[PDB]
Amino acid sequence: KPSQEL
Amino acid sequence: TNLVTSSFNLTKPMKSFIRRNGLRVQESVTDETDFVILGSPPLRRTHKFLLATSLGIPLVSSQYLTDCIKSGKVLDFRSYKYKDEEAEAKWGFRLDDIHRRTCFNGKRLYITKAIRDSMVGDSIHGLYSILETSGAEIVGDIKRAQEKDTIILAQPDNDQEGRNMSATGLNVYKIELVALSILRDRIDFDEFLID
Repeated sequence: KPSQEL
Repeated sequence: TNLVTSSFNLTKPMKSFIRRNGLRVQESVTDETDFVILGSPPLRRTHKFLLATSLGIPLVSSQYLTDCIKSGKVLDFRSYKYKDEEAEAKWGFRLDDIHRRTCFNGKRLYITKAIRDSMVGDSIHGLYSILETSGAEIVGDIKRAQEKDTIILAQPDNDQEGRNMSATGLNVYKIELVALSILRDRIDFDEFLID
């Protein structure tokens, strides 16, 4: 799963 | 020397080089992290990137590791500082601004229920992590947040707590305030005011 962006 | 990777998958040869040359990969960014290796541009505004920025940790291009392998030695990471002028113009910040952020030191923040529910998973975890690492305190309940010493983060629409605070005379702000403020080492409140 991909590191989420904030 | 301690490093973290973000938006980049380490290969087995890279891990071999790291094991043998007194480097260490960390699961998370901390005050002992020496630099963060980022995947190739365009820059992805990940939790790890924002933590590194908040803590004054340099960002380094992935090419570093491959070049290290090709040279047999630990090159100077400084030759490989991350560069992305497009992101700099897009978000209005400087990658060369490497220093511990102070803009959230001593701040009190409240994240509305809408945000807490509507970001299931990493997103909200990164939010809380970044804020507390940056020296902020999260207030315990919306009642305490109903004060002028508190930054309320809300969704612009479909946020009952947000609207209820607005109807007290209190200003509420978009979640982007956190990321961009970290990048700029300054809180541009008006940019993010919800109205």
